[PDB]
Amino acid sequence: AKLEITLKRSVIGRPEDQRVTVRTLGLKKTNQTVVHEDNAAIRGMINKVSHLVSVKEQ
RNA sequence: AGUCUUGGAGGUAGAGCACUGAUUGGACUAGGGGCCCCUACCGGGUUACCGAAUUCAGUCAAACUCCGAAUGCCAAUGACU
Repeated sequence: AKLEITLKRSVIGRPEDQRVTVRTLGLKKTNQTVVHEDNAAIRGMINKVSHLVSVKEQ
């Protein structure tokens, strides 16, 4: 069940852990988009950084 | 490296008096210097003090603990980089 994750806010001014999580998710520029397969690990990652991310289930 | 699951040391935020104090509301007031009388007599009790207790709280503890989080630390398995 692929789902799309979009970076909606810049990372400038954020603590290091949130930046590392966002970078590990694959996002590198604002307004980027990427697809991943839905499981508990991805949901936890989204939960950590959710104010900088918009999730949509295609 | 980040995330998920499982395991593990810890005595703080809170709360509480089981322990130590703080103490006071005050008790508990012995028993004495002393007070009524002294003591011309020791003291009967206050003791107007000490302070042995003890009294039931109330709280109180940056150097009190029967109790105790959230997060952070230390290792193990899938994803993800």
